[PDB]
Amino acid sequence: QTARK
Amino acid sequence: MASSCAVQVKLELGHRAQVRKKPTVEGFTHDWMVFVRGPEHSNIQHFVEKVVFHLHESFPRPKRVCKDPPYKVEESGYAGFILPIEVYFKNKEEPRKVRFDYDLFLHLEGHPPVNHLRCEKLTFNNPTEDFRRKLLKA
Repeated sequence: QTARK
Repeated sequence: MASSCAVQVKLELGHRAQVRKKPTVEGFTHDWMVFVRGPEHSNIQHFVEKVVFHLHESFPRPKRVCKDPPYKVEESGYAGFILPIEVYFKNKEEPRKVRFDYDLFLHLEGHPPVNHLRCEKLTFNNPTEDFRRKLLKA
């Protein structure tokens, strides 16, 4: 998964 | 009365997310789409007033309201996030709405696109005659 925010 | 009713409604929440061939001019890396629908092309508008998608505050105007199907939002972005979704019913009693916290996740480049589906069962015990009529047309 990509980074999150 | 001698009788009681329990009505069950199925919802499908889901999203697709794809790494763009070429980032947007802002550098956004992914295109995604999130949705709420009924299973197998069933009509949920009979009982749904609106679907509110609460996007991350980094998005301009993050409160996205869909009053008619399809109940969805298409966007470009760079990070995954929790997306609270409120489904409002054509009901005069409680519950007036239901909330799901939807995980809008993205996959890195070099991995297949995201195609996620989340099934939700709602149960309404002894709805009003009027709401029952709407629910049972769907």
